[PDB]
Amino acid sequence: TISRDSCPALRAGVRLQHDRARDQWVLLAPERVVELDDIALVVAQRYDGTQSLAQIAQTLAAEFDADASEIETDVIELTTTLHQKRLLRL
Amino acid sequence: TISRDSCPALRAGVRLQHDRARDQWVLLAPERVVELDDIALVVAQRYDGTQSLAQIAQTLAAEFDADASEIETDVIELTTTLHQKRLLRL
Repeated sequence: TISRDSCPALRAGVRLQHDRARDQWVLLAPERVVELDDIALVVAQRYDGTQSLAQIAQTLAAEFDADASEIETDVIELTTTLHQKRLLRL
Repeated sequence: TISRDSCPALRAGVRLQHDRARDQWVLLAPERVVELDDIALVVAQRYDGTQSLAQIAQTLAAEFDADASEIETDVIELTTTLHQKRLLRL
């Protein structure tokens, strides 16, 4: 966590900018790349802000003749990672 | 938190891309803008991956003839927010 003992540095590509037109200063964060492999590729495509992870897992497990409990764990794990990376709307 | 009941959607600008050259699929996250105002502007400039938040607060409070306890709270609050946004290296 962040405490008084933290010694931060801005990450690479994160730069300070004076947005004169809007009379404000901002930090510009660079575009990011997140690798998706195998089933994660399908899950990312299946997100639609409606279906739940449970539904997504049930659908995929049935489509791939895979175990639903296992797929649900994988779907939740992936979503947690993508959520941590600020890539999702819940 | 993320559970089986979550119904995610990819955020705007987050798109799926087939990086054929690297034989992988990825999610491309768009550049982001984070507003910094008043003392937060100075704090962001003071980060150097060496000085601690305690040191940064002590320095700034002395420079601005402000109360150090108050400034330390503000510095920690800001850093926590920037850390949550994945903008810092600790």
